[PDB]
Amino acid sequence: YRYTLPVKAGEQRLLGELTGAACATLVAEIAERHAGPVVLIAPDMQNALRLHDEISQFTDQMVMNLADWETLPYDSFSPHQDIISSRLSTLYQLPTMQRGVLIVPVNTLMQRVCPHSFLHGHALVMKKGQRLSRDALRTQLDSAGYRHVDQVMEHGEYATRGALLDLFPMGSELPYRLDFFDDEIDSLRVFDVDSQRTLEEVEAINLLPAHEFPTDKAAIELFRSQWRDTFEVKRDPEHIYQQVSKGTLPAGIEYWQPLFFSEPLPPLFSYFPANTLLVNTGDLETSAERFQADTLARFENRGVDPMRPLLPPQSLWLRVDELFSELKNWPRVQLKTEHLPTKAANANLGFQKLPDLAVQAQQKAPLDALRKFLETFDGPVVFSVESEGRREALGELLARIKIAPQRIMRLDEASDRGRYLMIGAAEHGFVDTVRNLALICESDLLGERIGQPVVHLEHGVGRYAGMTTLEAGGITGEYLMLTYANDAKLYVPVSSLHLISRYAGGAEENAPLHKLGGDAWSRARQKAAEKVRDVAAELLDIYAQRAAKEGFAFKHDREQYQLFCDSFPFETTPDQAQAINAVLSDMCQPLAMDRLVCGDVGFGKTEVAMRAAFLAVDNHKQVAVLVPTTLLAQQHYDNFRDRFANWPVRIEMISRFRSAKEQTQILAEVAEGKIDILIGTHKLLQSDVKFKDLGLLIVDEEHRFGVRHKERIKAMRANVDILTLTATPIPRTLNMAMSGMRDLSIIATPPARRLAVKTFVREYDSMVVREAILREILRGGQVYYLYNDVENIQKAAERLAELVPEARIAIGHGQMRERELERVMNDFHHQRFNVLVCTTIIETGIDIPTANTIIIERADHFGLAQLHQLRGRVGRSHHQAYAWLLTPHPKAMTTDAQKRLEAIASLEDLGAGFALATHDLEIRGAGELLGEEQSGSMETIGFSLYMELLENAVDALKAGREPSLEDLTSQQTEVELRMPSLLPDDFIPDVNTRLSFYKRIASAKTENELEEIKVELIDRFGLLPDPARTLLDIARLRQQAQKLGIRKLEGNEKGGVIEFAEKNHVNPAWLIGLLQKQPQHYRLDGPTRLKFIQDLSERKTRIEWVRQFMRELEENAI
DNA sequence: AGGATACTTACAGCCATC
DNA sequence: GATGGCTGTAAGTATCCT
Repeated sequence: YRYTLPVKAGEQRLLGELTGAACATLVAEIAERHAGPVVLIAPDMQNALRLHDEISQFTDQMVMNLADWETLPYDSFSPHQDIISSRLSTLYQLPTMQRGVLIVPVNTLMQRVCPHSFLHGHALVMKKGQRLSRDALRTQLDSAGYRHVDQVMEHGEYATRGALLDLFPMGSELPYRLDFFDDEIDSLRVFDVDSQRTLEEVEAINLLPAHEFPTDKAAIELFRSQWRDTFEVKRDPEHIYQQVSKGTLPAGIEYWQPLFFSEPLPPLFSYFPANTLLVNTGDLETSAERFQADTLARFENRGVDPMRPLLPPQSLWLRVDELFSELKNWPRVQLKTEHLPTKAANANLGFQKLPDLAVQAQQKAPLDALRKFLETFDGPVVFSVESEGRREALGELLARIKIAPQRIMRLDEASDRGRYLMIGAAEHGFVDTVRNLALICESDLLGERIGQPVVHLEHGVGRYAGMTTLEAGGITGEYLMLTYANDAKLYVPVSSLHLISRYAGGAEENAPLHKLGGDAWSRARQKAAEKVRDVAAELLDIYAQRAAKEGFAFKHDREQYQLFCDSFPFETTPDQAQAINAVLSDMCQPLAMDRLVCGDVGFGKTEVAMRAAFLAVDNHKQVAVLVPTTLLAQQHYDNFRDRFANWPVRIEMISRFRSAKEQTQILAEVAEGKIDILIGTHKLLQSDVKFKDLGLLIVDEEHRFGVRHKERIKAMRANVDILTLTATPIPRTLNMAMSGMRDLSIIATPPARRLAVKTFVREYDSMVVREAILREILRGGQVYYLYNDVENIQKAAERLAELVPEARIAIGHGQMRERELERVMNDFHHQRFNVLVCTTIIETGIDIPTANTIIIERADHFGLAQLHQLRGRVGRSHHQAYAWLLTPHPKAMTTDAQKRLEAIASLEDLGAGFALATHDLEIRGAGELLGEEQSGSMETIGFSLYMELLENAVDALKAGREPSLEDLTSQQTEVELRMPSLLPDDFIPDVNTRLSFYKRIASAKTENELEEIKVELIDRFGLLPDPARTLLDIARLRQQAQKLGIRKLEGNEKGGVIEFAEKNHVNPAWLIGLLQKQPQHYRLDGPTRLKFIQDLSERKTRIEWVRQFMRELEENAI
């Protein structure tokens, strides 16, 4: 209490001296101190996006928010089905709600409603409890706007089997199976279609109006009449209005739906109950005014297309004048974080500033800063948790100060200096005086940041069996089961794992066996040494000769760079920042240019090198590429001169239009040298390609041709250098030379449009293809289709256009006029033809934004570079993405098809191992003699050892002690404590999950590694009990002791022994000190080892001793 | 052991420019 | 009025090819 709120309309009980989520959860409380529901401003999306969970921490009640359109005013990108399902779900609960809250930003409120006319266009939620017809239902669905298919994935379609028919609901993300029985229906079930399983049995079904707008024949004809009432157009058939007057659907057409009726729909102030109330933040007025400014900017500057009516934004949407004038109807919460003038409306709530929270790892007790503050104030610390692992970590590092809060879920009651905790997710916090405490965590302190063969060093080559629980010699054992010689049964220490690798070879015989230790399996080391001789000598001459290659000085003037680079409208993934900064450091480095990269022809992963175009200015030198086509060539050209426009930018190219007149211009530019760039052609290279001042070059995909052109560009480097890559290189044998010949910047952004990618394969059929079409054509999507470009491609087109009598498939014929294909590319820019396809080497180069799908037609007549090139030319941003394939029957198709099918199964994502996917395929493409002698060996013995001999060869090349140490006879420190302790099967049955955990574990060596894996496993899989925590403390003592190099431990409460490091940082002062202090718990075995004795009853006692004494030893014994 | 088949310069016709 | 020129067929070639 002691604080009030407005109770009439236009009553601004304004608020000052405020805070972040503090005042947010405050107004949550005032939601408790309020009649019904309320709403608020959002200055932007991300703010409330965080803030949802921020208050959800400290609030019993509920709140959600709409989804923003995510398009832009007079853009062309179109919104999603899912956001709009969220929006309806958010709005039509208004007339249903009594308490709880919703939210919205300053922007989507100005957008005018597609109102309850939709809702009032019922139906709505229903059940099976009726003598109910489904023909009638589907009639109400075309009233709603769903349709028929054989299989459906999104809203707007459905499919029957027999007579039972199924669909996708909107308000629920689930798919549903619908359970028809002759009006004697009994059940109704949730279903997932990548599951192909019926899942969760429901009471009811939200049969809301099932589109963005329900649009039937008359609705359509009056949209048509409506445009005709506004303005008039031509009879040209690929006008968007004319097109949809043909009963059709492009993407951004939604943008005219708000002009469906004269009666406008100002914001949703119209809808709420009288009690509901408003909120300020930042500047609604200025945000809105600049919103207007940019919308109308976009209007006039983009008000240029003839086939696209740009429209009166005041007619479309609304303005601040009438917006504040309506919301006069209700009062608000006027909030800003500051002390203010004196007015009875004002609050000036008693919040103050947190202190500075610098804690530098360099120091001794930089931690204490808080602690020294603690005694000086009554403030409890019931503060944020972000996770269960965060609870664990933060508690243990609160034992670094000898405090341990008892997590209190409630908010303000806690004691003066009450030490408790709860969940949080914010960053910035403050101080209070009305409640004399703070709201902080480490954020403000420091912020953040299977049917398997297998190969194994010590004992050979084997295969999967699982894992052998057991009672070890007085303690538990849980070991791995490996299968080799004579049913070699191997129970294996899981702690081993790091010393084992995958099958790492080809399926023929590359895990033959091992029998008796000292044998060929250890001459694995011999051949590691011979690789370390020959190919390391190759590397030696390489980085002797390829390394130096000096260059020039390249002073930055960053200001003009990022003047020119602010325009990048993919607000970057910072890994891209790693990429640019490393490569420009190589640039600014006056030495050899080299950096190897792999990504996608997928946009984003294609253009960042063009930032070096800026670097190709100040030097005032030349660059180029061989775009193997002309199509991508002018694509590049266009986006360059757009991005790179208003300053001395001058390029022409080479095309397939290369007349003698073109060629004269080529002379003109290349012998001018002023001109910036050239862009290649199939017949570019051995032409005497002319340069005066050549900075550098980039290029990709020499695949089916020889490296003829690679050595020939080796001829094209007169006192100058290169900087190239490929998106889909070969086996990295040459690129692993580049791990030694050319460093790598293979960052290529996984994130920033990680979107749905639906890629499958099915048999030859008209109707299934047609189904794919009827998925993509609904906004003018796209697939692509193939042919030999030899036989009757036109009749392919004929059949296709025939099966789709309604659409416009174009002439996708390769080897016709560059003129004609250029027109075709214009239609790709425009899509006069809503559809077109593309086939072979001289056709297929790049992925398009507006496209969404592709299909394959002869993966029975296919090939190697076919796969590995089609993999690059697929992409889409911020919508669903798709693909399918065609097959004849695998009865007909051969091994090769099945190799590619194994590939297909191995297509899931660009996750951690897309490259590993390509690699196992290239084991399926087993014919490498790249590492010629090395190939058979590393296959037989494992590319594990390839990496091993790589590192040893490299480090000992620079150290010159090359042939063999390997730590192969010994590379691991050892430990035991007599702990019945291991991974529990409580959480998971799958053992390959456990293998994964052992992967991250035995691989891990660092505090961040282990704590991060801890947080992962605990939050995903709850507070898993003690023993694996003991395994992790074992991992940490391994971290310390093997950074030190200790040899062995065996432990127990009977005592134990240690083979201490014979080679560490010793200084025996502590040894004679503990002699004088303790002979029992320190009885040194000779000068040699160290037997010890403890009555440490509980394993907690054991580890506590172990921890404190490793710390003691860190201070002393080293 | 090539070999079906995918990139390229030259030969040469028919009619376009002056 | 005469070339020539600009496309098309095809030989040499050198990439698709399992």
